[PDB]
Amino acid sequence: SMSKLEKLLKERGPIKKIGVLGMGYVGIPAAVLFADAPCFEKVLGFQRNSKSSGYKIEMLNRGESPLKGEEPGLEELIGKVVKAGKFECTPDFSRISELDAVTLAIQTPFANPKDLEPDFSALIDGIRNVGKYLKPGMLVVLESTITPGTTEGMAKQILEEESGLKAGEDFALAHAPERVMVGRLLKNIREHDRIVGGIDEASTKRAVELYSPVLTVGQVIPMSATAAEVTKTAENTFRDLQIAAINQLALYCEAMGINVYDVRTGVDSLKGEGITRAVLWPGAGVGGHCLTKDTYHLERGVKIGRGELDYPEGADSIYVLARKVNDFMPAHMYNLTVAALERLGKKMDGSKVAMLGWAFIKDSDDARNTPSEPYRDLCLKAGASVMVHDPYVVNYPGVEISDNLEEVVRNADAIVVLAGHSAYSSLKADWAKKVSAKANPVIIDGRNVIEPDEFIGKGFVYKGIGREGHHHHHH
Amino acid sequence: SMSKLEKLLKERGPIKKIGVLGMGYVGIPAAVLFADAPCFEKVLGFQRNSKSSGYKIEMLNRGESPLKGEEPGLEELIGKVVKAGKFECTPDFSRISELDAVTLAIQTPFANPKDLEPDFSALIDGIRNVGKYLKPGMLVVLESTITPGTTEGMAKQILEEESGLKAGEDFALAHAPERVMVGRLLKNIREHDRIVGGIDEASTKRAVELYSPVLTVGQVIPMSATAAEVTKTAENTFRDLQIAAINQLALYCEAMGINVYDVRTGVDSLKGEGITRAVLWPGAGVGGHCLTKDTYHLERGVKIGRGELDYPEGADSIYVLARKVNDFMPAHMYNLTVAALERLGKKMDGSKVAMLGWAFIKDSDDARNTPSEPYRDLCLKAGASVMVHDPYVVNYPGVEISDNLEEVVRNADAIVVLAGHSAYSSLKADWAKKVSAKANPVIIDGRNVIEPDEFIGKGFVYKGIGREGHHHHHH
Repeated sequence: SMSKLEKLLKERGPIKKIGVLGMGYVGIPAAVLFADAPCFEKVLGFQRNSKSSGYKIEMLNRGESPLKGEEPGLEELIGKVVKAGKFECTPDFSRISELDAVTLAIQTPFANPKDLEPDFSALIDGIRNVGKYLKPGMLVVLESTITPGTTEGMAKQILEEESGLKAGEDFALAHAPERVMVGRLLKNIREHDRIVGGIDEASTKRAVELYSPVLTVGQVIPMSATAAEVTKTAENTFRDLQIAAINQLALYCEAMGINVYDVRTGVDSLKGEGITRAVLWPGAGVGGHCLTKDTYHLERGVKIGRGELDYPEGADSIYVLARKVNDFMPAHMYNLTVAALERLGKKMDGSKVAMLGWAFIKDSDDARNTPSEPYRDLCLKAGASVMVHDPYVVNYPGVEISDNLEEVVRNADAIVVLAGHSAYSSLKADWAKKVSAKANPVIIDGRNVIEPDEFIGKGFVYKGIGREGHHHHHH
Repeated sequence: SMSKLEKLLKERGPIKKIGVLGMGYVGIPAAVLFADAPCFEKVLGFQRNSKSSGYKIEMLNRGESPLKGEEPGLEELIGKVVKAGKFECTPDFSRISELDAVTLAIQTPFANPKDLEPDFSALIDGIRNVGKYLKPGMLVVLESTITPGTTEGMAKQILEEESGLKAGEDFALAHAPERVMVGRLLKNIREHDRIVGGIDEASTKRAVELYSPVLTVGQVIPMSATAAEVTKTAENTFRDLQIAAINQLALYCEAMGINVYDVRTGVDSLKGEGITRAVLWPGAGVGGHCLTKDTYHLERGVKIGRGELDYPEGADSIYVLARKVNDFMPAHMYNLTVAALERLGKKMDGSKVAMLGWAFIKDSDDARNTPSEPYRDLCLKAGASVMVHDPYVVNYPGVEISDNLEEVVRNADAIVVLAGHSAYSSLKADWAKKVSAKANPVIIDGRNVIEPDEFIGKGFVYKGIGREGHHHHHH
């Protein structure tokens, strides 16, 4: 026998009419990709006539991207689709009642780099609106990043509050997280696998049907709604633990006086699917939101659903431990620099520190949740002047970034490399010795961009993360 | 500006006469690979008349090997090298004196009762013999698997006490471990990159020369001796950690009623390199020597030297807590089997358990530290009777294992799978149901070989590591 949802869905036929709420970095390529598909009729992108965002309706309704910025193929694609009557931007949210599938791709901000919980108000709004206008036989996919259990929890509860209908009876609900990078938007979508999880089999197939058409090389990875949200968190939690594994090897190697890079490359010689080890690079910390928060969401997720967990006792989980080792890396950089100044008898209080790197990703502009900030704070509290350099980061809240190397390195007692920028990989000992003066300048390298022998030979007191065996060198 | 050792070395010239001590599974291929390398002149292999092993002298000198057929080039390699007069086995250790380099490739087997350190007695006997006949400018290489700190610690003390000369001044000292397996000896040594670590740069470079000519495809990875020793522990540690990682996610997935394998395939859709999370497979536990013991070696290792470890306050080494996750899995298997009997109103006591699988690798004959042992022990204490099956493992000490599945499974309350043997992947629901007799027989899967729906539909009560969402199945 067929269940109630299955009847309704086969009774709808296929998906012809798609709606995308959230006209930002992620919902625009989505809506437009949906619309560029042969087998779909219209897609409606929903955007309220805000004084902040109303201009998106007119920019988009004419084939133009409201964003920053160039994003290869994007402007072009929107144009392609606006012309054919297959894409329209609207503030009329009561449309939605006319759709087969509705998707929510609303940005999920964060107040301050305020620890764990992003702000969801914009998203919950989208969901209320969906619920207000939701009809039986509709497919609703949450595409925003959400914390495990949101689909089966609140998202379901408000969607059912608003409509009087039941998820998995009157309508389908799924989650399809969008793993995506600005710059490579359209084709990352196109080219890699999409995770798709409904609250039931009926909902996951209805979604497979949504996402299949947009893919050229990517496949859909079908699963449950919760399994999908946990996949987002787990992918970050695991990369985090990989980083914390080598950071810890780095610390172990320093105490043993050996080079972590040689141990790393020995480990790395083990190749093969299910064999590798997949060893990452050690460094001066971990920045971003995902890598620094997703284990807490996975752990909160275990807690919120009150399923029965057995685990060794009541302690910390390796993931939490990974968070803490990774979090310690800035203070470790600092102990290194204090140690380096000590070899000369030089304090900190009233030292100049030239910090090289605010962003934490090589040749990039995001300093969000930067390991550089906890480091700056330790230097400032201990009594040092600090000047900061980064050739990409433009304007950061209440901290001065100079683009002028040299202005930054002038009179510096210590030069501290926190970001693996290309510019720092071309930093020559000669120049740094001559612009900082001093007589023994200190250089602390947290990103494997300094060749130690060049600097040591130049009068520098060198330290490097995980370095032998370099750190107790003669000057 | 040349060092003393460097001079002796340039004055001795290129390596021409090589010695291998340890005519065992590894030292015979090694010695015999060296002797085949044009560029080397003559290799000596060193054997006592250990009544028991005395014979190898004469066997080898006719051109023959030991037990079980190897890389069926081994005997032909010996024949070739012996015929060309480039290899000879001798009981006369005094001839170490005649050599440019000597290698210690002595089985470091034990044990016998296992853990925590190997039985180095034969190894240390060899080093003594080496020390005893050591001459200035010779190179000594540890090829046997050792623990961090052995080369710079006891290996050199013995070498130094016996000879009365100094390592890194009078003679060169290195560590070149191999990862090798029987049946694959010749190509492992040739195609596997070879970690070679000297106690100083001079010994490293001398040792690279010893090993470059037998590599064909493999490459030499040069580092410090101590870094070499750490490399092998780090490879097991990092693997052990990847296992504790998924095992852990499996516990979390159980709590959330979701499938670990969907999470895992989701995660694994991120493709490397430097990107892959290289996700392994969760299970009933970790066995072996290396994987279970190495991280205790790193731990001790971090503390043997002069050097301060900077680590966050309170702590727990990530690796130490990997060992505990993985040590827990037998107890987790046990809780799942108890839980499955609860569903029926049965208790471990008085119930019969059929252990399918005593080895821990899919189709292996070895149960060195089987996670099946602590599991078997939990059942026996709770008052259950136990029958153990395994197609391969014969003669476990003080523990009786059986060939025939039927007798093991007949009348059993719980069927519990701990090795992924192929026999268990072919296990069909009907058969286990009837042989167990029962009505609602219990099957618990530690190795992802049992298809849940087949067994659930046939009346079973099912549990598998990290299984949804199959474990709360109506039966």
